[PDB]
Amino acid sequence: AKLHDYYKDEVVKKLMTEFNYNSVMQVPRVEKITLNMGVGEAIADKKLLDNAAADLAAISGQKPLITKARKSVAGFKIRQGYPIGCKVTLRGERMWEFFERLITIAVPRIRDFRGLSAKSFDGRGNYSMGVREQIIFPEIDYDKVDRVRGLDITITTTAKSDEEGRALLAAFDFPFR
Amino acid sequence: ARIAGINIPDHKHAVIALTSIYGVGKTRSKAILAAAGIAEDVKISELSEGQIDTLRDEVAKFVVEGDLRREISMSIKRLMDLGCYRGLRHRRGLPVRGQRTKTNARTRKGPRKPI
Amino acid sequence: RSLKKGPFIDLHLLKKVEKAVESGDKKPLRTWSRRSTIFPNMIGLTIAVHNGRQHVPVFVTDEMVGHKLGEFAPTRTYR
Amino acid sequence: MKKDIHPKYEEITASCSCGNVMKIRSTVGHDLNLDVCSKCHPFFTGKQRDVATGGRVDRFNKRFNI
RNA sequence: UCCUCCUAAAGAGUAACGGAGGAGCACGAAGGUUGGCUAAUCCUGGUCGGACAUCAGGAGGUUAGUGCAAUGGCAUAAGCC
RNA sequence: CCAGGGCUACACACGUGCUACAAUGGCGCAUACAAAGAGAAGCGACCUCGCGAGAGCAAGCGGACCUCAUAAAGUGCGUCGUAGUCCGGAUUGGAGUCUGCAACUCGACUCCAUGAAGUCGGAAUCGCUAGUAAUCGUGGAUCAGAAUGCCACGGUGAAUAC
RNA sequence: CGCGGGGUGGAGCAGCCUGGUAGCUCGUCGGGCUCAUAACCCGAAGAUCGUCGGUUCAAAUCCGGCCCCCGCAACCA
Ligand SMILES: [K+]
Ligand SMILES: [Mg+2]
Ligand SMILES: [Mg+2]
Ligand SMILES: [Mg+2]
Ligand SMILES: [Mg+2]
Ligand SMILES: [Mg+2]
Ligand SMILES: [Mg+2]
Ligand SMILES: [Mg+2]
Ligand SMILES: [Mg+2]
Ligand SMILES: [Mg+2]
Ligand SMILES: [Mg+2]
Ligand SMILES: [Mg+2]
Ligand SMILES: [Mg+2]
Ligand SMILES: [Mg+2]
Ligand SMILES: [Mg+2]
Ligand SMILES: [Mg+2]
Ligand SMILES: [Mg+2]
Ligand SMILES: [Mg+2]
Ligand SMILES: [Mg+2]
Ligand SMILES: [Mg+2]
Ligand SMILES: [Mg+2]
Ligand SMILES: [Mg+2]
Ligand SMILES: [Mg+2]
Ligand SMILES: [Mg+2]
Ligand SMILES: [Mg+2]
Ligand SMILES: [Mg+2]
Ligand SMILES: [Mg+2]
Ligand SMILES: [Mg+2]
Ligand SMILES: [Mg+2]
Ligand SMILES: [Mg+2]
Ligand SMILES: [Mg+2]
Ligand SMILES: [Mg+2]
Ligand SMILES: [Mg+2]
Ligand SMILES: [Mg+2]
Ligand SMILES: [Mg+2]
Ligand SMILES: [Mg+2]
Ligand SMILES: [Mg+2]
Ligand SMILES: [Mg+2]
Ligand SMILES: [Mg+2]
Ligand SMILES: [Mg+2]
Ligand SMILES: [Mg+2]
Ligand SMILES: [Mg+2]
Ligand SMILES: [Mg+2]
Ligand SMILES: [Mg+2]
Ligand SMILES: [Mg+2]
Ligand SMILES: [Mg+2]
Ligand SMILES: [Mg+2]
Ligand SMILES: [Mg+2]
Ligand SMILES: [Mg+2]
Ligand SMILES: [Mg+2]
Ligand SMILES: [Mg+2]
Ligand SMILES: [Mg+2]
Repeated sequence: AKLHDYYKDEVVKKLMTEFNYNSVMQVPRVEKITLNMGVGEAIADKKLLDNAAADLAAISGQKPLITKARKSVAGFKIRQGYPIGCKVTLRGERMWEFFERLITIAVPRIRDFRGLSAKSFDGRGNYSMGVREQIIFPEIDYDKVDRVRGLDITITTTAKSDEEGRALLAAFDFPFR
Repeated sequence: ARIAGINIPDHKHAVIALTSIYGVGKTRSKAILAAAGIAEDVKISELSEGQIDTLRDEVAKFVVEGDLRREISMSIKRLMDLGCYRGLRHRRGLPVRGQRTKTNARTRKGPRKPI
Repeated sequence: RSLKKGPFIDLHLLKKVEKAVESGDKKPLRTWSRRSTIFPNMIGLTIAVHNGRQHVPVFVTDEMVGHKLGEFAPTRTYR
Repeated sequence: MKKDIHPKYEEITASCSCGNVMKIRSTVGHDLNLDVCSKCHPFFTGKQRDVATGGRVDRFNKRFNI
């Protein structure tokens, strides 16, 4: 709730002056943070996905959905309705709580973090980070995990352009290159 | 047991614990523990948290981990861009310090190949 | 590397460079002194170092300073 | 949210060596200890110190000095 | 022997050693019914992750899907949970 | 006659070595025992500067005196506890030192970081019958500089030979 | 023209008519052994399966055409 109230108390204002918005609803707001973890190696070992889910459930608050394979493909030897990855679609209250914990204490533990890519936008304000390790989040014990399976964070917003959506994140002291 | 970029050892003496940092060897590690005012015989489990924060500022003096990796990667990439004898040596995957390249050179050249 | 008592260049190459730099840019200098280091004043000159059988032109840049001239003229050709 | 199935999402106090005390809510346990934060990380100075590393001509002048 | 398309001349039917394909089962849920859903192919962006696994968006508008051939059908979906 | 370059190239194959793969071992501190040889544009103390290669000032000695020269394995305490490890120390980046007209092709050594292959080796196969094999250091010749080679020297010191 | 069967490391054979797996024996290259060669011993590579298309999540293996190849038939007047 801290970043949530920060948005309303500050930021709501800061963005109004930049793009001379007519109304307060025109300002981009952050909709959902979708944590994906396409484990993939679960074809060989079935438990390996259950280990990844335990890690996502630790990293986020809520428990992840086990995503099925959409179509069968020969390139990786998978079939229709096979559990291939994990996801969490966290939004609302716990979203802002996670979003604080991400930027404020998780990003800084990225190995040799110099600057995050400002050109990593979808052409519609929706940002996508990809973390290499789990260890960067302080929820994982060091002697528990035995495999470097990263996730990828995807911040979805209401902006109609990446330039409009950059300022939104940048206004939360987001480390860009 | 979380200083610099990585350093997470346990059941290991302090001097040998800090060798696990990239950019810190055996002699460098003794200079850290001398300046910090910590005995080399103790281990990180035995140490307290008040002492570990003094090690964090001490290793911050020296260039370590990704600061170092980039400094090395810059210097090698510099040579290759010049097109000097060392640069040609680097990109070709052959030994640089005027070494024998006929019989041995297996570390730089890699394992054996067919003809 | 060797030599703390003055970075080394041949008398003939120093006087040829000082004469070339004061006049202005012209052409590749035929030089056989590979051993000789590179000074800051040499930057801009396209001096031609002897590889063994011919002279290889080398446009001197900001980086090519601490290095020696023979480093930019491979002697043995391979493949 | 669906109760029972999720893990215990309890409040905890983050306290780094810098001095920034900070309450948060996460699935850890009792307390936390951090190295760095959004404040106190060298990215604002890091990029200043990292980019201005090159310099070959002055390095030569520092050896010869004449 | 059986089913689908044409030949078949805009009702039905209509031959040839005419032209093309299928079937001899499957299923206790792949039936019933209430409640919800909506698809291919892209283009972007994204940890390994590649031409293609998973996520996020957009553009698309049924180009899909329908236990099995084809034809006729299917959004109120007969498709998907 | 001369400047460079080359003899040091490198998909690969073999020969001869060295260093390994560790715990009878690795790294630190306490400190004991050799033999032989060398030296005048030589060998170069005590010093004093240096983290260290070394650098200045210079003692003595053409030597049973002076110097290179603390031999190292070896004890004695410590600490790591079988890990690609505090094993290995390759390979590279940076910073240097000496020699030398000159060290990039192409030297040696030093410091710092780096920390590869390698967990005892397929078919084969080699030397060795006692101060020998094994293993530790040591010196000299050629030599401005440049040994893991060569030629010598001594430490500890086995097994086995029906 | 009809009808079965074929076409896979350099050679000859399996794996092919039950869709996801490429073996065997020689030969070749490397190292041993020998005075040397052979024999012998120890390692290593070498085929996207006739070709062009389908079907399929995926084809050496299913189906269709086309190019060689064997075997069988082209009979009564
Ligand atoms: K009729
Ligand atoms: Mg280290
Ligand atoms: Mg070292
Ligand atoms: Mg050499
Ligand atoms: Mg040529
Ligand atoms: Mg009709
Ligand atoms: Mg009709
Ligand atoms: Mg009619
Ligand atoms: Mg009729
Ligand atoms: Mg039929
Ligand atoms: Mg039936
Ligand atoms: Mg049911
Ligand atoms: Mg029904
Ligand atoms: Mg539209
Ligand atoms: Mg359809
Ligand atoms: Mg159809
Ligand atoms: Mg139904
Ligand atoms: Mg339906
Ligand atoms: Mg020779
Ligand atoms: Mg060479
Ligand atoms: Mg040599
Ligand atoms: Mg040996
Ligand atoms: Mg050793
Ligand atoms: Mg030892
Ligand atoms: Mg060691
Ligand atoms: Mg050591
Ligand atoms: Mg003395
Ligand atoms: Mg002395
Ligand atoms: Mg003094
Ligand atoms: Mg001293
Ligand atoms: Mg000296
Ligand atoms: Mg000295
Ligand atoms: Mg004498
Ligand atoms: Mg003496
Ligand atoms: Mg000596
Ligand atoms: Mg003596
Ligand atoms: Mg163990
Ligand atoms: Mg390794
Ligand atoms: Mg180690
Ligand atoms: Mg290995
Ligand atoms: Mg191994
Ligand atoms: Mg042995
Ligand atoms: Mg045998
Ligand atoms: Mg030894
Ligand atoms: Mg010796
Ligand atoms: Mg001598
Ligand atoms: Mg020796
Ligand atoms: Mg085979
Ligand atoms: Mg052979
Ligand atoms: Mg062929
Ligand atoms: Mg299909
Ligand atoms: Mg196949």
